[PDB]
Amino acid sequence: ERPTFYRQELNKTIWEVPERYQNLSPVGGSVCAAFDTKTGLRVAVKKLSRPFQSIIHAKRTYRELRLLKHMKHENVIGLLDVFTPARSLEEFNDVYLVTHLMGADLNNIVKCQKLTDDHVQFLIYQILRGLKYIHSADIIHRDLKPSNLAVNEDCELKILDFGTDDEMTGYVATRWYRAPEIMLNWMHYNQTVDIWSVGCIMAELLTGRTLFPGTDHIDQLKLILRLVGTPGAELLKKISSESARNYIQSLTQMPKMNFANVFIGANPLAVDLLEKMLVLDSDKRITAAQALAHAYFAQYHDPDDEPVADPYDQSFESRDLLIDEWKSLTYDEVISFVPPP
Ligand SMILES: Fc1ccc(Oc2ncc3c(NC4CCOCC4)n[nH]c3n2)c(F)c1
Repeated sequence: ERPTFYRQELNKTIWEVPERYQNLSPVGGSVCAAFDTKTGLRVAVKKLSRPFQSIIHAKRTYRELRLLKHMKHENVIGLLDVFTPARSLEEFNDVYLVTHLMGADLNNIVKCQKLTDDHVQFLIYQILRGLKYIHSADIIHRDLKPSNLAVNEDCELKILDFGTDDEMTGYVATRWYRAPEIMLNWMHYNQTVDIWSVGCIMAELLTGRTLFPGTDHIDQLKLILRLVGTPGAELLKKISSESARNYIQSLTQMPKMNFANVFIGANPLAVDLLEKMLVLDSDKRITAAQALAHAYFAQYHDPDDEPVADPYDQSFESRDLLIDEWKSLTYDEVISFVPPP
């Protein structure tokens, strides 16, 4: 049966939610912290803003719901609930998404300081465990950074936000964790972009400092190539962008630096893993599954406790539909939702 809904204005927006959700408080569509009286969980409730205003927006709403409904893993943000106050498809215009409330993000944890090697092991282990799962469903995060890695008091981690030009401009953390092939659109990229991001994050946990804090795209590329070396003939061929390939060749060649001299005092196993993650040629980067079996994670690794995902049908991604068609599909997904045990 349909629960009773009550109304409240919070972010100059009217939130209409089931009675079970109490003490709604803004934290950041708009997001509110709340207490789910049915489960006893502290939750985050996200109300999507104008979910069906255009074809692009309607498809994005469907995409986010499909992604969240699929993810069922300890280290990945999943759906506790999804609801609409609408009683029918014709009334349907708002979507609310509910997940676990996490206390902080990784930026709050690092706070300009070094973490202990054990803390780094545990945090990177969980990220990679979550990524193995996400990647196994043929999903790419594409935008991994400390701000979308949420953590509780016990350092337990979940991945958020998986799946404009102005905000990528300049001295900005929005670009610092991006693989060079996507920052400069070198080629058709794949899952390996996420491993680059993990490398950048891991380095920052170890040193307390941004690995590649570029002041712009070009400055960042220079910082990258100084560490990992300029591309060889092999990688150059794979840069399908003739323009990008042409620019790359104009740069003075540089050898790969010694990572042990860059990361002074770090666990030699951490240095080794960083060398395997921060490879310029994406074809040759370590995968999440391979990284989990690396000696650095010896105390956490368990091949029987690192699950993969059920098949994820994303044929909708190459489909062209009307607004009302994406809207109907979204409605079907809301109505059919089954809460976790
Ligand atoms: F179903 C969802 C999916 C993602 C959502 O977005 C979101 N945003 C944020 C959080 C959060 N905590 C953040 C962590 C970073 O600092 C601010 C609070 N815990 N859970 C969260 N979920 C959401 F609210 C509902």
